[PDB]
Amino acid sequence: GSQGERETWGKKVDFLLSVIGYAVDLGNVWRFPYICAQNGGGAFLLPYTIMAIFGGIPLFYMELALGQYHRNGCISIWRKICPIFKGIGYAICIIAFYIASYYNTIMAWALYYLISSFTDQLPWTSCKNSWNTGNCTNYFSEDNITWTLHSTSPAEEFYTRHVLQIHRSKGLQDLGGISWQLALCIMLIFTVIYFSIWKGVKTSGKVVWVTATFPYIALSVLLVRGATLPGAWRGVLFYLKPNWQKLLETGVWIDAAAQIFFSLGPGFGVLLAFASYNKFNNNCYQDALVTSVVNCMTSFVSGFVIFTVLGYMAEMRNEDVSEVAKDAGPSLLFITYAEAIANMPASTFFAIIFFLMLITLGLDSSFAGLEGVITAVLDEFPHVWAKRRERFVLAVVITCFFGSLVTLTFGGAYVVKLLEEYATGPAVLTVALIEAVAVSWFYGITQFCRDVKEMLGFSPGWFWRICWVAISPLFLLFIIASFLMSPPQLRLFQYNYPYWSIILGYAIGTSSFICIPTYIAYRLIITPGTFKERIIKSITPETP
Amino acid sequence: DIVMTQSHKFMSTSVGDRVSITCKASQDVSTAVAWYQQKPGQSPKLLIYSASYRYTGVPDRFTGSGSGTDFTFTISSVQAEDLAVYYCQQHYSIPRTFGGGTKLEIKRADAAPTVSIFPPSSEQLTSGGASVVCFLNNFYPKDINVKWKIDGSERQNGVLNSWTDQDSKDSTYSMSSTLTLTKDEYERHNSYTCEATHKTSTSPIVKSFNRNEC
Amino acid sequence: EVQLQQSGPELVKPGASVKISCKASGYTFTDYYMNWVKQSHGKSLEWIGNINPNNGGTSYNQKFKGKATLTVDKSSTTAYMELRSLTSEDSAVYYCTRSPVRPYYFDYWGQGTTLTVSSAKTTPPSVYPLAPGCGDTTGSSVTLGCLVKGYFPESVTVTWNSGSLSSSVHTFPALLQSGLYTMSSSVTVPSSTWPSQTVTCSVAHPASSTTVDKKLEP
Ligand SMILES: CC(C)CCC[C@@H](C)[C@H]1CC[C@H]2[C@@H]3CC=C4C[C@@H](O)CC[C@]4(C)[C@H]3CC[C@]12C
Ligand SMILES: CN[C@H]1CC[C@@H](c2ccc(Cl)c(Cl)c2)c2ccccc21
Ligand SMILES: *[C@@H]1O[C@H](CO)[C@@H](O)[C@H](O)[C@H]1NC(C)=O
Ligand SMILES: *[C@@H]1O[C@H](CO)[C@@H](O)[C@H](O)[C@H]1NC(C)=O
Ligand SMILES: [Cl-]
Ligand code: NA
Ligand code: NA
Repeated sequence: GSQGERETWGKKVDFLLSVIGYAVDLGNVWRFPYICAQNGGGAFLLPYTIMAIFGGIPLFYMELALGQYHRNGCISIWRKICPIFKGIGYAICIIAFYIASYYNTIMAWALYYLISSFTDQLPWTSCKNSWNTGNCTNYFSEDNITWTLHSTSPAEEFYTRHVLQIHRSKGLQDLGGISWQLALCIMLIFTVIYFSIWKGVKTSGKVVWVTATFPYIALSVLLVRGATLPGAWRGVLFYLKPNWQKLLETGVWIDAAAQIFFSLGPGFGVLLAFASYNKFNNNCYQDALVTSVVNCMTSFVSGFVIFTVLGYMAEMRNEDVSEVAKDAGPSLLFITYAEAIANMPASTFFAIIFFLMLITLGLDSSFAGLEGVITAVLDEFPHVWAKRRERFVLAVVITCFFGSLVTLTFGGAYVVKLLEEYATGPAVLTVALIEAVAVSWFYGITQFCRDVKEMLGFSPGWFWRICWVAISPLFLLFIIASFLMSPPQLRLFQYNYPYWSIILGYAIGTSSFICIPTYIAYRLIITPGTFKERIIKSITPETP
Repeated sequence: DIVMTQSHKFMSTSVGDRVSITCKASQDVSTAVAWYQQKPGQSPKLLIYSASYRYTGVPDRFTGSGSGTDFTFTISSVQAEDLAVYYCQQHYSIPRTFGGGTKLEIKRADAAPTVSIFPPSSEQLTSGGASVVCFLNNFYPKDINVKWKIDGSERQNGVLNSWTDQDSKDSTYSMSSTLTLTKDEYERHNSYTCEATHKTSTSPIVKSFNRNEC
Repeated sequence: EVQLQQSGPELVKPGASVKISCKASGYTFTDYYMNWVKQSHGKSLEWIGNINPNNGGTSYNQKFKGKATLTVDKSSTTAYMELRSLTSEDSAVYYCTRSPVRPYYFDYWGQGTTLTVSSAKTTPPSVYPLAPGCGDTTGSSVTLGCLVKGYFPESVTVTWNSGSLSSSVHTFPALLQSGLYTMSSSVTVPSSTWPSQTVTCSVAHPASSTTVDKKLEP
């Protein structure tokens, strides 16, 4: 009665592009070209696929299958599998809030850059502005110029002193106050995601049509543009030059594993929610396969889109694209690439489509990012929730805005690094390992192959059973152990993070998954009788 | 890394001729080549930067050309003070490497080597040694034979020939032939004689002196 | 104007360490990268590494990683380079040169530092005058000279009358034999100033800090 069965998706292509749009984001565009260039060049293509075939694809497919089979949220699905691990469904929620605290602000920057890209003369071309210093030296000026340790470029000046305004803060210690411009930008973004989420999967399935197809068009325009630029072969050479001695280093394998894990994004509850709304007899294998393989291919061509332009930039300057692509962060897009676009014909066009591309790269992923949590909460508190969806979605968008006010400060970029590298990563990897173990070693892999055999009509191959049993948990275990054994020393804009930053990162990191052990203790302490009977009634799913 | 290869280790030219030094790089360089000049006994001095551009305080006779991997440093009017070793260096990729170096030697007309023999001084006889010295000044080219004669017999042991670098005023080499001997042997012979064979004349220049208090 | 004054020559035993200074003047010291170029005897230039004076931002070469250590002092605008585990290959002339960030050229260099890594004892030079004989024919010009025998290392300076005049002085490169160097110098002066006036050759040895002056006597 009343609700009973849940709703279903409006078309196969909508869900196929929704998952693709969530999988593809900023990092696919710029993190993969950098990590591919600095870790063996073209030879990075070899371990990147292995970590996919053995690690990424099995987690992606197993998550999309569990989601499309059980049709439950990230929280209520554990009550029907392993109640003690229900805290997982909560942990991810908290995790999402941290991601949403910064991932949108980044887009805000692009948005503030987009609304600043409608002028006939781009603001970051000249030095006669209200934010430039006396060190600002630009081009279209007297030739012979020689760069100095204190000299700066109008683009670097525009990012540093105008939009980001990071010169007004001394670090994590002093970062206040808040920039109202980026607050309004992130409000507009939280509004464009509000009207794209508030109705449920109908609008995020209609809006995804645009958010997921535009980046390929923009990447195509930038691609055929950058291929025509003189001296673009240098960036391609630096992008594909095989350096097989890097493969001897045990670091590049960990870099590839981590990169393909985030980029694929299993273990977050997004694929669970997206798979939940679908036909029971609908095929899941082909969907997961195609989407992931596209997500990789798209990264691969994005590499060219970036390195052709950076090759042209190295030609205009003096070569060694590694020198011009030293900084691995937002500065590679907001300063370097932007300065390269400004020196091209129809600069307004390629700027509008570039920043618009960035925003459209981000939107689909935060759409999903919220979609998983909303689905989880609505499925965990039914009839206490779902009274309206707009109320909860609004409470989340607003919560993310107040959670992003720390990032909208002058030293907000500092917090972005802190949140992006020390907090979300190791916790998502941790909960992904816990989930992979619970589904593989608690619920039983044989019964899982039986559920896929019921849904798809055939039992999964031995390659996948042997992947879920041993290969995938060791795949996540390797990354977690590698990170925990040596957290990277953070540095951003000639500013090294204090030594206690990692403690703050761990505090944010630890505060996310306090619920899974405290919930195991909660259910283990609430259910009467012996601990063996409590863990037996707590590990085995509900019989009816 | 980058290998800047200068094939010609030595190049000969005359005062007023057009001389060009080549520089071969490993990979493509675009226009990131600098030319430095190091005079014998001085520190390198920057002349060209970014293939063709001249640095402040550099005469107009030094030029630069090339775009890619092979680059050329050209001197229009070679002067006597242009005698130095020239180096090319890439300034794009880390690390910055240099070339082998091309010592530009100046070619001119022949010159007669002024030979001057010198008897061991009294301060050295006081210390207990005696070295007859034979100087060869202002000649060209470098190839020149030096023969020693204690008392008519060709002396060959204890002779050290030291060739200096070319001159930066008149472009004339100079060398020193040293005959180091003991005091006891010096006071048992009287007239020493050193002769030099050069290409300016067929007859070797012969110099002689007497030990009996000159 | 822009001057880079390095330290003097250094004679050090193998296995020890040596530090070379580099006092900069004539420009904004915090504006340019400070570099160190190694030049071996008869070899080419060899870039060791640079350092950012604002924070000491060093950037070494893979070939010199763990071999050279670059430091900088902003209080006196002076750079330093320390070399440990010294061998025979390190006996060379080292320069410190200024350089901008882009284009990365070496606009101004130091005078150099002659480094000799050997266990040979610092031997004082024996200065013996080389005066023309009293039986020679005094023509339009007489050729004088002084002799330096037995010293180590290659650190010697032979001047003539405080550098006046020296428009015809020929200095011959030192020759190494049995662990000791030996060189000579000459000077062609007209016959209307000798032996009337005073012509005295000065021989300085910075390694042993010994300056012996000898006057020529026919
Ligand atoms: C979210 C909560 C639970 C985390 C709290 C953990 C505490 C112990 C961590 C988090 C942030 C950390 C602080 C971050 C800022 C500073 C300022 C610095 O000048 C001294 C270290 C100090 C004072 C750190 C001490 C340890 C610290 C206070
Ligand atoms: C999950 N793969 C992408 C998707 C978008 C983005 C992301 C992931 C999860 C969430 Cl909940 C959100 Cl809002 C956004 C992200 C962040 C860090 C690393 C990878 C990724
Ligand atoms: C240029 O930058 C330096 C530090 O990078 C600063 O000290 C200096 O004041 C700046 N110049 C001007 C004119 O502001
Ligand atoms: C280029 O810049 C320098 C300033 O360091 C200047 O002195 C020089 O004259 C300029 N021009 C050339 C051709 O080097
Ligand atoms: Cl990827
Ligand atoms: Na991705
Ligand atoms: Na996206």
